[PDB]
Amino acid sequence: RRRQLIRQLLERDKTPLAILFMAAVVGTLVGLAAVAFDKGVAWLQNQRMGALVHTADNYPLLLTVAFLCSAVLAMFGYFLVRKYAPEAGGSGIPEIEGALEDQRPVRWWRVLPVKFFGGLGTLGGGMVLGADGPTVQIGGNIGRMVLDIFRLKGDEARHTLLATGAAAGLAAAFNAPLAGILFIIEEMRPQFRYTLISIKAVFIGVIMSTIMYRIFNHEVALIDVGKLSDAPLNTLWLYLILGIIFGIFGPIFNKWVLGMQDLLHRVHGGNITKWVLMGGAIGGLCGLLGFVAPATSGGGANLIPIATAGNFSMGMLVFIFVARVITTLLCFSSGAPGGIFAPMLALGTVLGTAFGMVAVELFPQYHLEAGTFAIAGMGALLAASIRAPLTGIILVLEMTDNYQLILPMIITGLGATLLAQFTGGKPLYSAILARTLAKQEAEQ
Amino acid sequence: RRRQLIRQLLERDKTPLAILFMAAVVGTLVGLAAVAFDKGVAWLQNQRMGALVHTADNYPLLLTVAFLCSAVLAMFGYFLVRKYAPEAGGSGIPEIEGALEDQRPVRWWRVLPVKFFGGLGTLGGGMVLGADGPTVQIGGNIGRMVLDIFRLKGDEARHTLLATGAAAGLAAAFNAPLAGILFIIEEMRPQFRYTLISIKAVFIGVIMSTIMYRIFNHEVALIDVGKLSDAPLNTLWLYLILGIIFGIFGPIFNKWVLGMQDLLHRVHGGNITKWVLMGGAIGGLCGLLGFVAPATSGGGANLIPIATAGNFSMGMLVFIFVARVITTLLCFSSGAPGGIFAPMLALGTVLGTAFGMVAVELFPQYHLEAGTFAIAGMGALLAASIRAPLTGIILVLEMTDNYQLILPMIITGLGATLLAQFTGGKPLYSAILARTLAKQEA
Amino acid sequence: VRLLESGGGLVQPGGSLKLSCAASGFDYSRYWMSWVRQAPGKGLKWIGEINPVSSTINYTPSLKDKFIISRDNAKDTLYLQISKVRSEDTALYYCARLYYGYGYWYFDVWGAGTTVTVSSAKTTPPSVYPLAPGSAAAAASMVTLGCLVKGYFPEPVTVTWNSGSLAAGVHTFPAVLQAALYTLSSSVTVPSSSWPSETVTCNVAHPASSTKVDKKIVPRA
Amino acid sequence: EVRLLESGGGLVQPGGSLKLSCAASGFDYSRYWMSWVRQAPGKGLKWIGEINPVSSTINYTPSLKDKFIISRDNAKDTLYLQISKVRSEDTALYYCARLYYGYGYWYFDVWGAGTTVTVSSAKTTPPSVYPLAPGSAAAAASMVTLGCLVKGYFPEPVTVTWNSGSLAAGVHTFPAVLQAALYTLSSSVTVPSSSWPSETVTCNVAHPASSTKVDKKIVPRA
Amino acid sequence: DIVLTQSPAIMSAAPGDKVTMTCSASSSVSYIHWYQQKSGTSPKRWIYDTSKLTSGVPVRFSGSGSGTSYSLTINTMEAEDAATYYCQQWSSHPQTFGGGTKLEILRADAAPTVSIFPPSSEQLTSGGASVVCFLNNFYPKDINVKWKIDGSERQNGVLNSWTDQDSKDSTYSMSSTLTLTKDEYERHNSYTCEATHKTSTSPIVKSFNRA
Amino acid sequence: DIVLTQSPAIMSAAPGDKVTMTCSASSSVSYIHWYQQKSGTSPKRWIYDTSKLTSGVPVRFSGSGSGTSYSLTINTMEAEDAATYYCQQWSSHPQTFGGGTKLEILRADAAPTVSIFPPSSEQLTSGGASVVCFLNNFYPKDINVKWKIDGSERQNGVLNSWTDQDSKDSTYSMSSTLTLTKDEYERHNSYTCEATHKTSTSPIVKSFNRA
Ligand SMILES: [Br-]
Ligand SMILES: [Br-]
Repeated sequence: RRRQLIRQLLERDKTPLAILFMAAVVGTLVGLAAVAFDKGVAWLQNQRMGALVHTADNYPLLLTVAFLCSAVLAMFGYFLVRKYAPEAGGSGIPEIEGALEDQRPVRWWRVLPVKFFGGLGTLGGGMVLGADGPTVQIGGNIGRMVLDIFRLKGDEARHTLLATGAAAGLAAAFNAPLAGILFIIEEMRPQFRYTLISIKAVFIGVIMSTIMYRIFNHEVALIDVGKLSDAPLNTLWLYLILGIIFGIFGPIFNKWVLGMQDLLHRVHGGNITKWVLMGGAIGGLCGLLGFVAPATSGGGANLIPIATAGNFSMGMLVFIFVARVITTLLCFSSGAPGGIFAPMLALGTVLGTAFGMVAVELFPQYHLEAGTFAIAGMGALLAASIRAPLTGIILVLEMTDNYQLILPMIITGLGATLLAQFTGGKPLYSAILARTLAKQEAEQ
Repeated sequence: RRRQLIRQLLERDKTPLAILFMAAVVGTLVGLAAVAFDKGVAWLQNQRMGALVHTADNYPLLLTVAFLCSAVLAMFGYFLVRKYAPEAGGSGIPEIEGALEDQRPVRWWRVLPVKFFGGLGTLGGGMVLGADGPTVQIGGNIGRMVLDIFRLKGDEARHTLLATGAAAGLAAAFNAPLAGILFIIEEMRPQFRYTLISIKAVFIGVIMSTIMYRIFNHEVALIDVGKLSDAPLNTLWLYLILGIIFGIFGPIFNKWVLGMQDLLHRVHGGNITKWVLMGGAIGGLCGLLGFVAPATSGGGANLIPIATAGNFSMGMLVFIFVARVITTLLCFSSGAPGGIFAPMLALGTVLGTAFGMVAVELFPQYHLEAGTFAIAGMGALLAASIRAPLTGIILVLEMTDNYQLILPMIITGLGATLLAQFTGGKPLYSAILARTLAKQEA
Repeated sequence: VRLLESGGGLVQPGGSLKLSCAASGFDYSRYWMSWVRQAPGKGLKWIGEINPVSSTINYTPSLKDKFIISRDNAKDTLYLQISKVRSEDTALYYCARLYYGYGYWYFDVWGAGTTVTVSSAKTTPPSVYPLAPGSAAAAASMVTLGCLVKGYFPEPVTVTWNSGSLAAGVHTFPAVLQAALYTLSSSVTVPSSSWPSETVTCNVAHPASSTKVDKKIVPRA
Repeated sequence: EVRLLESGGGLVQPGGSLKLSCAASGFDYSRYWMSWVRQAPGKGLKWIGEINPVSSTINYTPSLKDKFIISRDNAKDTLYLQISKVRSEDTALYYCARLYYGYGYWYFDVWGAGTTVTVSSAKTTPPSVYPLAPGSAAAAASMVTLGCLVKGYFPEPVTVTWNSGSLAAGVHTFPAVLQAALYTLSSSVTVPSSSWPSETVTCNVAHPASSTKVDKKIVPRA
Repeated sequence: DIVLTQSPAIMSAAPGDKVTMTCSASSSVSYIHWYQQKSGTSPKRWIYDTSKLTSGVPVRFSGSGSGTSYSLTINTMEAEDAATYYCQQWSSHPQTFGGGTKLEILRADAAPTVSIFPPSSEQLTSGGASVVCFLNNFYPKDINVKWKIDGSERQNGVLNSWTDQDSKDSTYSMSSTLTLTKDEYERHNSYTCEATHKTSTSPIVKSFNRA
Repeated sequence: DIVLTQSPAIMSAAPGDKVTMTCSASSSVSYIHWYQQKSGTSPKRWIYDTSKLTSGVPVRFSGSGSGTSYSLTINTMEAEDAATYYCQQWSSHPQTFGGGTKLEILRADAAPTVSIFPPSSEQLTSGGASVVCFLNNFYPKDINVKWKIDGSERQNGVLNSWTDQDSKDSTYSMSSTLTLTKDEYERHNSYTCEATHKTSTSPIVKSFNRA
């Protein structure tokens, strides 16, 4: 096949101008989409706060209007999903991944409204859910929609505009362009065969997405954490140990989301009214915990600079980790619309901080800042649970600009994915696709 | 396919422990190797410096001892490549690329000593070439060497260990662990068919490689440029224009490297003595340039911060850019062992800084710093000529740490890789692998 | 996050002076600084800018070395030197930190100002006389006290009462020039209980002579 | 340059307290841990304590509770050491250092010149300065040794120079000895027979603890 | 240089009015900024990029425009909004400032409170004599003040001064200072200032007698 | 905590010559540092991480070791190498230095230039009498001084003081000072001062009579 390859080599990277232009408009719309979705989630959480002040005297009334305001919004999003778009429950990444294997449909006429307005429901109630799931599936479908509109043919185009959509989608959720592109290249593309996902075109989509985000967001970065200390060579072995800790917990967490998916399906069996009611209970519990124990609820982007700085006690870190594991499972395993990615950064940090804390007290000769161990462990549930270590390392890198920590971030990351592999664990997004293709068959 | 897929998903990212443990040995070896390559080169540039001290009075004599010292060292490397391993000429990234498509041999028992010691000659005489060619080829060969020694069977084991070695080698040359992983993913894996390269094992080898770099180098990074200003959004269109300029020049420079590869071959006809004699005059010229005007010679990493801080006049920059476009084509089209990746970084930094200075005077309302256009231009030739923009960006990112410039950098990058596609350029590493398979069926 | 400019005051026509601006509260490097002035009662006028590394230095259309802007990042201080001074440089000078949103730049945070008077006159400190109700304590619920600040040059002075503890009830009146000297008064109204029960003092301060006066308003008996 | 300039150590009465200040110039004084080390006279180097840039961790040697108090003032670019309940064991030369690492085994990167802390209940006393001319039947050789004795001062130190420091060559001043709560030392100078009594030799003594400047002219005896 | 020119140099308004001032440019400018300068303060960045509010600027404010006409608008102006407002461009270089729209408040009437003060003893020991009359907290600004010595009318050596409108209650104040030699002050007895304001047909008058 | 003991507490060696000190730790230690202190100067960081020189430290210097035994070595010693070398560890917390090693120039023997001085008239007025005897410029540093008042040995009121090894000629000096009252000083006539070195058996006697 020598002569064949000489031909292909000379034809490499010649994406059709049609796809390059269209990836631009996908990026842009996904950008405006995520920006709108981001503004809307905020506005709801705010109206929720100003309610607790029209009533801030009667504390039992206070705990009540906190619960019902989230419950109602939870339910509204659960309902929007079962009634009109069931594959828009949960993250949506496993679907958009299925769409790339050509095994799941991109029902964009249903999912765009269902995910967007249904996500605003669950996120806006203050449930423990990220915006990544929403934006990524929303972005994916937006790619499909502009395909079907301009009726472009080829595999290249269907897969590209699907990729650049969900890529631009993740980018716009975190202001993380590099992280989006890598997410397609490492995690989303079809993993057992070749593909015609133009990477140059995913690049154009991500650009536009990210520019649109800079137009409605500037002067504030999602997280500021400032410059932390370096790490000496003789400290690296501590980050490897922290990777191993993630590597055994990573898979353990994966078992729980699945068994909790099962456990919560026993609660409604499929019944849209038991389900929506159950979601409202979950919602209201989060909005209640949102008032009374805020670090145990919400997406988690907030307490990440607090937890780097070392402002929490060790007892608090232990509390938050247990409590947030529990609400993370309740919210994500329930099937409410919304990703798990962003709350796994939170669980990661908290754990890394707690470790840096013990590490600082054991080794004063090392001159540690517990904040470095938190940054290494932020991308570490991503490594050990969804097994996209290159994505999380660069995602964290983009969010925290502490490049002098690249070696320990990497080292904790592979430690995580190595022990996650070796203790018998599977990628989370992949093992959700499969259970969903194995119900898309066991019914026959 | 649904039954097939479901079964494959439940089995994903289960790289055999044998491969992973062997990836760790590959990275360790390449880091040590690459460190050693780096220390050697400097030691020889040092000797050439202190030898100009013992002859620092006779200005004609001085010019001659610099010419000869490098001329001699040049020839030693041209010889070591023609006599014992021809596929160790030039970069060797095309070579490792062919090897991953199963279309070229990894003659490691021949190439390791040739590329290592031949590289020491051309680099150490201060020729316009980068340790990256040498280190990526050495790394891949080191990855084949442990595959053989330990008799690991399989297409996966052969493709992975060959890859993590070449990533380990780019990392070690630039202290760029991500930029190494991304090189394999974006440019060096088989580009048109699926492959069983294990990313988790490339990562492991790059860690070990880079850890070696930090044990013998730390508290010093290759380039330090400071923290530059941010990029207002009403400034970004200026960065699309730069990538367009880089996007048209990229292919023209690609022609010139392909074309002059041809023209220097007519000089020696293929003959090892005219060739080694030609290389000594190139490498002799370089070590001479390196005294009467050091910015027209060398790998070029030197003048990237000197350019970014606008410490050059507009004239000097125009010079340095044309002079270095010359001495880059002479050194690399000549067959001399050594990468083009670093001398391209220095070309784009020079181009960008010049562009920055024009902007600063046309638009005082934008409060510009020319240094931010250097950092977007640094990796723009990489984007426009070898057409690995992701790897390029993330490389310069890991080398300059001005992450606030990620958007202008990403934009000049696509600005180049788009206009390079639309003016009919090619991935120069794939264009060389092509012209080398075209002679292998004729 | 403050900007405290200083060095203003009197200069003879044709002479020169160096204003300083003391920055604090922010990485003063990695920040363009700029000078803007305001002739008395008039509007704002840009003097010039200087990028953080003193690489770029722009100015309004001035003459040769009319203005010399400069930063000593080491001391977090901005500098301005005006020379061949003429009666149009009598103004209030503002130090400002530059910044931007979309990229069209603005004067983010301004200082309080320092004042420059181009006059051939003499730097005179102020006499501060107390103003108490005459021997007719015709008490209402409130008593109004003043103090009189006469015969200083140049402008300005600041008046406070009880070191700013009396914030409310106060009117300090704009000065009036005669015979190339300035005069102003300041009213303060307090409850009749509060006085003479408790001490009321007016703290006058003329920086252009590095002079302070803390004059206590005592009743007339 | 990178300069560490520590000040603030003088005489303190046993059981009192002092506040040494180390002023930093020539580097970003944040990002660096700062440390204090003291040297007891004729003894070795002892580590006092250290402080990380955000002051979130202050480590001190195994020694007492409010004995030492290291603070830093990152805005003034200065490091501080309070010592309370001062003993004679706290009579030492106090060093201020900036901390770094290589492989990460931390070392003492750049030190300052020091300041001395004397802890005595003895009272500041000026010196009496006496010339040492050679005897009346001077063994006039080729070189002549002169001196001056600086008797009964407290505390250390005094500075001795000859002819305002022009006579640099041929001088040595001896280590002061302490006796009955007072210090005494002497300085020798050797000059050619052609210089003295031909020209004037003078010793300049400065005991600044007591505001003493005195020049003592050496003149030939009898 | 782009010359900016602002709509009314001065304007008045009752709290609750929608207020609109306008910035007009000799050439095309884009994304302009607005600064509020309350009396005796430094200019405070108010609106930037045409329509973006600095943090802490109340929502009653809004910006808009393009090309050559830009405006700032207070939707239901409030009393504390009284300031001179400046527009500024930097889309061309050098940047340039507008001239000012001074916002004045219209409010209910409010009568002056008059206080008279005799020369102090410290000031007689210096051979001068200033009699000071304070007229505090009136509205509208129009006031006449009449100095009477021993019943006659003095009009030489009198100096008046008015505060700006107060940022919170919108009133004015005024002071009136008669200056004499120590002798001229001692060759009379009864002093008085007379205040004339629309809140009263009969003038307000405060007096003191040297004896 | 870890105890470091540097071994040749004091030592001399000719220039152009090999020198070797030792650091020895009670427990095991990793990657030791070395500082070089000259009198009145800040300690200079000399050698870190068992082996690495510092920016400027001439190549004659070197360090080696492992676990519980390290060392510092000067291949050819220069004159500028005389100082105290403090080893220092931080592998364990808290960190610790060694006792030091004083490196002095070794040279050829030199006899003292002995010089004796009578009380100044100035000190006698105040009532004290100090007789100072200067033993100047001699190697090695060991010497003995004996005082003789009218040929009788005296041992009370003598205080001696050596200098540190000299920069230029790398010798020693040492002053001896006999302090009596004026009254006791007058009971006697001859004051002699006897330097007993290594360079001779017959001491260098210097004395004076008042007559
Ligand atoms: Br999901
Ligand atoms: Br090549």
